Amino acid sequence: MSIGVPIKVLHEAEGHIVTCETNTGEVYRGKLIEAEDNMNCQMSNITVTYRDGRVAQLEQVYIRGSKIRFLILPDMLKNAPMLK
Amino acid sequence: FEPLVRDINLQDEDWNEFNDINKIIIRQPIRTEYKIAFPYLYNNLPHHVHLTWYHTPNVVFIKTEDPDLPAFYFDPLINPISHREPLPDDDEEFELPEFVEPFLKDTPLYTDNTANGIALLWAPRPFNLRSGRTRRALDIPLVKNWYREHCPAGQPVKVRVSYQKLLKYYVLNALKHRPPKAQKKRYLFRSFKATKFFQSTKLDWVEVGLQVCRQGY
Amino acid sequence: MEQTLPVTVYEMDFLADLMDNSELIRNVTLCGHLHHGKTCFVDCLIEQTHPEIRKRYDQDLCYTDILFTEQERGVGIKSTPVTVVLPDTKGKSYLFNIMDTPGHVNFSDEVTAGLRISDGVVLFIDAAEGVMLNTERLIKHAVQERLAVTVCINKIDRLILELKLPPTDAYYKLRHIVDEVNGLISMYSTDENLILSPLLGNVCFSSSQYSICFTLGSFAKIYADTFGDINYQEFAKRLWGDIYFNPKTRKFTKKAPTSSSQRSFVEFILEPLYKILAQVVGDVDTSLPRTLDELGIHLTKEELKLNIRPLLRLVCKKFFGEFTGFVDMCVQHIPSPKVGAKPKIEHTYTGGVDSDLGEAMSDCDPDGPLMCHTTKMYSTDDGVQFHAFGRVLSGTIHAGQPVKVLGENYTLEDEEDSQICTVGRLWISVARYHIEVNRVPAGNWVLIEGVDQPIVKTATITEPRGNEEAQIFRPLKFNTTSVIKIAVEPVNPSELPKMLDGLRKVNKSYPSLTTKVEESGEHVILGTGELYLDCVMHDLRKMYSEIDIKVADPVVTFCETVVETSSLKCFAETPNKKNKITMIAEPLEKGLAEDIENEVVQITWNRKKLGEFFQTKYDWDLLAARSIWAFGPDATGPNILVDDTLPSEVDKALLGSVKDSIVQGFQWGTREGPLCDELIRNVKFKILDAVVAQEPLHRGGGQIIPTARRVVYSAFLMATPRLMEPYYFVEVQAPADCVSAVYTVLARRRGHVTQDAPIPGSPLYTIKAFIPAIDSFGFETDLRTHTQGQAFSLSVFHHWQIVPGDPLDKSIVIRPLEPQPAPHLAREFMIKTRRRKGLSEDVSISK
Amino acid sequence: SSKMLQHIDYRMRCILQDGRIFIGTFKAFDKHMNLILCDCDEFRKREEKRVLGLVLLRGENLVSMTVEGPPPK
Amino acid sequence: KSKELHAIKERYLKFVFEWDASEDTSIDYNPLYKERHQVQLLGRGFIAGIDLKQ
Amino acid sequence: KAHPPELKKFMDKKLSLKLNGGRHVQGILRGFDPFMNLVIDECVEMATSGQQNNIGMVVIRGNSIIMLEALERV
Ligand SMILES: Nc1nc2c(ncn2[C@@H]2O[C@H](COP(=O)(O)OP(=O)(O)OP(=O)(O)O)[C@@H](O)[C@H]2O)c(=O)[nH]1
Repeated sequence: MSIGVPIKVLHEAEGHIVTCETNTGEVYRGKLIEAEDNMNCQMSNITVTYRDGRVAQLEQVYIRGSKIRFLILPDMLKNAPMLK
Repeated sequence: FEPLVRDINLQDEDWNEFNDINKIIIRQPIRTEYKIAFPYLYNNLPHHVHLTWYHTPNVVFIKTEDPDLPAFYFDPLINPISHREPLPDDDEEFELPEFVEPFLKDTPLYTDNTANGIALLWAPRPFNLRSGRTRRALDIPLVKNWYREHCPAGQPVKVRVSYQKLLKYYVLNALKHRPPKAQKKRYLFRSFKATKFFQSTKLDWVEVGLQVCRQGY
Repeated sequence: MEQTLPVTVYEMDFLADLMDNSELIRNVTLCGHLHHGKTCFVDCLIEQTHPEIRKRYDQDLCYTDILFTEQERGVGIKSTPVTVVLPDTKGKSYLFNIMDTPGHVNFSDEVTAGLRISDGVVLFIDAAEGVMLNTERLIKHAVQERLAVTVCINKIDRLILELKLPPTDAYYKLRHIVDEVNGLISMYSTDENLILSPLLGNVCFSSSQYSICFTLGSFAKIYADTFGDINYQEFAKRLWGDIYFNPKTRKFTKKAPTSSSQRSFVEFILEPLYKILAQVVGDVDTSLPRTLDELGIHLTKEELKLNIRPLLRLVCKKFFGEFTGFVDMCVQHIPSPKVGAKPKIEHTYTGGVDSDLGEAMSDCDPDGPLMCHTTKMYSTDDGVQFHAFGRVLSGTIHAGQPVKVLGENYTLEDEEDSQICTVGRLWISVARYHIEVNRVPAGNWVLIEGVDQPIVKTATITEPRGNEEAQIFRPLKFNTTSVIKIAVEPVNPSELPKMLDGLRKVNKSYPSLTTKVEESGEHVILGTGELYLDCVMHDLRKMYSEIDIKVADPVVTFCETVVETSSLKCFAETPNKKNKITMIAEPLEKGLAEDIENEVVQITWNRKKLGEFFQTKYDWDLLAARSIWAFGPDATGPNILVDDTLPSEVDKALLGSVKDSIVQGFQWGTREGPLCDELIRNVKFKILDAVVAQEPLHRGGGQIIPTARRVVYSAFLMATPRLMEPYYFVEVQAPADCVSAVYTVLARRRGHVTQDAPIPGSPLYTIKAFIPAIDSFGFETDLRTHTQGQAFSLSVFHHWQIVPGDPLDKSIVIRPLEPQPAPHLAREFMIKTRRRKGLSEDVSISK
Repeated sequence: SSKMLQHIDYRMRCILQDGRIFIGTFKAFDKHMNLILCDCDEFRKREEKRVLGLVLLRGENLVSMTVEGPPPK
Repeated sequence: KSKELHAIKERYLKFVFEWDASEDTSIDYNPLYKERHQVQLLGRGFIAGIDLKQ
Repeated sequence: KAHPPELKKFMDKKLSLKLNGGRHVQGILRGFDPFMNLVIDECVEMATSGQQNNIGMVVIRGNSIIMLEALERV
């Protein structure tokens, strides 16, 4: 009644591998450490692909939640009890 | 009781290199209670040994004495507690919102029927209940929990023998108990009332006793 | 998968996918004193993760005391593993591997078996009883095994319903329990980072009977869910200690506003709980629906008709919900297998963390070499085949995968103990039903089938054709020593092989069971106490071997020692009459034997550290301090061998040729002992002259070893030999009135009372006393019968003490069936033990 | 809001602000209209399909959605 | 002491309306099994039947 | 209800902060708010021209913050 299911699913994703696509077209794939009720994601070991396609490595990343377009979650979360 | 089954006897086992009484250190005799408490250690050939219920945590219940004391009160029977932390600073800006108080703040801690309501937790059955099914008058033994206690020291020998004899039949009943057989409900008195030979009324018990006496005569 | 299983709140696919992520797994063992609530917790959690499996209204479904004797005795006997997926306060889910351990002091071996494969400990403490004997013993054992320690103060309802303490005094009782635990931890550990306090989330408060379990954070979250605008994490930091709430300023201060102001814990946590319980148990008809309305709980009509205890359980379950505080505790303060792998390898792996295989194991990488350690063996109800149980520290085990099983004697040079076996099936162990799986990655607990044949107690399962330099994990180091000894013999001698097979099976089951065959063809079982041996024999007669077995009288194991220095310097020569050794025996300094056994000193140290230790600790000169050759029958035996041979008198280079043999002779001699074939304890052996034959064809091998053993025996026999009893430490809880009765019971069995003291906040007393182990059979029954069941005692082995008499004195005449006076107890203990062993009737004191 | 609990589990294509098309199984939604789509594929324009999986998109970039396939078995 | 040793040695080597007293048990030698400590119940619980004032 | 974003692990930490209009900013964090508006000590501009320009005490609106990276190890 207060906090939506997708935010709960994102909470479940902590500790797995996640790929993050911000409005600047930058793709961040790495281990999601923490997440809040907002999409503020603290995520680590980033393989980052820019718009041109350049790939870099960046060990610590904190993304503002307002600036996420979409988040791709691991498929085992499809079996989360919260997705039933 | 009497021997359950005829078997070997304490005078029937010959001396062996096992059970030789010259190899045995005696400090305290192996009483029968020791053999009941650990039936598989202090005993040879244990059969039909029902393992006894081990210790139950001691119920430290402080029975109240005066109803003019608080229900939650440090009774003198309770041994005193001898007096003697990353807490945040007072200046830390944490404030509890205006409309936040402990959950039950208007509800009094204890009512006038709180001490009595706790004492009902440890009452013997059926006084620990608040609902149940009625029993027949003859199915309620009022002294069954009297002779299940220890034999009272100092009473004459007849009283103690009576205690033990009552316990014997109690144990036999509990042991020889058989499941009630499945059947089809057939009631004699309903059958009697169905026929035209019987009729119903409502009489004093003494009058019916006199009628039954005369009828039997 | 594909197994019919009880329906869960989660789904087993999620459980299987959690096992791969080693950061969401928590390997936890539940331990505590006897009957301190460790088992409801498991069902108190199984129920919350199993909608259909509920506890009976009038009877608690133990669900982990799955055994027969466990169900009748109501005493935890064997560890039962439980693997459940538990949600967190924040809604996240973790996979929990929980080890439910028995709380009886006799079954500590099961606790050590659980501790080996666990990364953290949840210590359960009764709120009314407090810190009892086994709580201290398990704290010591857990902080010694380098495990994260957390505390769950169970049975807090006893403070409310039984003792009826005022909320402030309940707070004092809880703070006192926490302080006692903190003091014990600081006593047994040097580093400070194991401070236990509910402010840090280390301590939880619970009442498993009534489905109550909360930390400070979880209760603050209840507040936040009711009143949205509060931040529960910062709220929780003000809910303990001498911090008071000021309702006028709406701020928490360290000073009480005016007077009659209650601490934050009382005002916000203890008082609401007191009021809930009081309303339910006193005003269920009058004013319960209104308070239930206030808390937001709505109970249906047939639900309000329940008896008081089920109604209280239901109300508290509605109010609190799931056990999120416990999961918060175990997630924040118990390392994941990935993080906790390094201390585990550092402590329990023989190769050390520095080893190449040690590194791959410390990574806890599930694509590395297989390294599975098994510590428990569970027998199927048929009693024929066993299933090994242990955690996969590295690699990944598969069903049907051939494996190489290493025993306890397997070394990198003696590779004969290893044996190839084929894994049959793998079960994710839950308390009652096994969930069969196809593979188990690193960091998880697995029940293995097919590797039970070549293992006795523990094993290390690796991969064949790889992992050539794979050593083993250290065998379990137990808390106690098996002392109580009984002999077994089949009624019909024809079926002896059946009893031998049953003995092997029980040796597999009980981790600390020691079954040996004495020289006289007598089969002997060593146990910790009466209940331990009772259940061992119950299993032996009924489960594994279906034959009838006779049981001898219980007896203890003795030890042999000296009390002065040897009168005449003994000597013994080889049959070649060329090599001659001269030795003397003297008693060790007070408190040195305990230092040796407890690994305070090790012969693996360089001679410099050994010498400096002995110099600074026991007034040894450098010559003798560096002169140590061996350390008793084992590497840590309570005896010492010292060479006093002068460099001028004997050439030290030639003495080095026979050092390696004199050490073995002394070790074997101390292993056997001359008096009654018992261990020698607290004896210092000094070599005075070792004449060595120059020709190596005369010395070495089977010529010098027996000479060394004989000279050890003879040197021991000159200095007055004495026997040693094992002494038990008994803690008794009893009311004030029965304390005198406890004294009376103890006085009859050579008991010596050390201290009696009240239990703070409880109407009972604790009597701590010392009793000889042999004068202890039936002591528990005597105490519980003389006191009409109101006094209960747990006994545990403490130390070794000298029997009053002198074993070598033929003047004493002993009758066959009478208790002996103390002045000559040692003579009886010596000759009767000799007769039991089958030796001669008396020793032959000579040179 | 029953107008979208009716659409759950249905294979849904959602139009993005940048013109991106996301076809997948509608699982969950919230007040901010963040969508949970499982076994989701993205269609971009040159025709090409990139299989992604479980996508949690923020409500910011979501524009328009439409049922494309019946719920699977 | 003497009964102690005797017990050790033993172990290791008509319409009768009233019960015969020979059937009695609890004729024991150990003083702990004769003079049993009586439960006091914190001085607040009492045994059923017997007069309270006693 | 506006919970403060978790940047305490990034406290006192040298950080690189990219912007809306392809801008990028470097410095060490000194505090935040529930709107994550971010204060930077020893701030360095280093615009896309390639030249690093240092300012010092600066405070940024969180609405233009794209992504926060801790250059130094946290
Ligand atoms: N008053 C009270 N009694 C409880 C509570 N939890 C359990 N008990 C009871 O206390 C006893 C403890 O039994 P268990 O919980 O099975 O014991 P354990 O802690 O597993 O310990 P072991 O017997 O060594 O296995 C039982 O009678 C329980 O029903 C509680 O919260 N309050």
